[PDB]
Amino acid sequence: AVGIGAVF
Amino acid sequence: DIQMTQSPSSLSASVGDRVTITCRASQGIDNNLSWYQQKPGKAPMRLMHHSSTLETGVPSRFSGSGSGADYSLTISGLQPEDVAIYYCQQYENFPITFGGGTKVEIKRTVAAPSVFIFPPSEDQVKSGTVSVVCLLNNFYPREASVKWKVDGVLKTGNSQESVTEQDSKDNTYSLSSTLTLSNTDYQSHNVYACEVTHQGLSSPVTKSFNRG
Repeated sequence: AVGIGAVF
Repeated sequence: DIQMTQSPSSLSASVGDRVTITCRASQGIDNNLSWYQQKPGKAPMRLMHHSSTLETGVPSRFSGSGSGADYSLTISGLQPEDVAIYYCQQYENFPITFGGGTKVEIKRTVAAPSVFIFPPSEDQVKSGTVSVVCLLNNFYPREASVKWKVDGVLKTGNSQESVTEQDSKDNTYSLSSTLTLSNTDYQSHNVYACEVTHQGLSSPVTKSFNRG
């Protein structure tokens, strides 16, 4: 996922 | 990119109804979906993310479901303040993409418009162009008929109408009809009237004024 769903 | 298709494009339902909006993605988005609400005049605000996880302070009447490429937003008990455009959004991939939106309007009881007529000020008269304004205030449903009358003859070529968005508290509409004429044409006629027919009116209502 990207945006608010990005994972670091 | 990922295409988002929302259905229906518009809907109207009474307060307390259960309404459902669907969003289909062109490919599976693995529940990476948000629902946003945009009230009239305002920026969108998010109702939920991950297709079903409500944001803090979002009323429990809002719920989300679905999987893969098919998702739905349900309003369980529509409220008067729910007048808005609702959008889905995918964040599975860049670019972020939104659905085309679903406009939600409230059905309510018939309310007759209050009718007013506004003669042009004489600043307007000095200007070269004159505008006569007829206002239909706080009515439901949206559909109404406005006729312009100039010394008893109908003048509908040079009028234009504008309608507000549905009010978020009383769920009514307001409407302006503006008749535009030259000063010489305006001062060559004597009495101006607007005649309004609407479901809430037992008989047509006409409002009038005498020039000079």
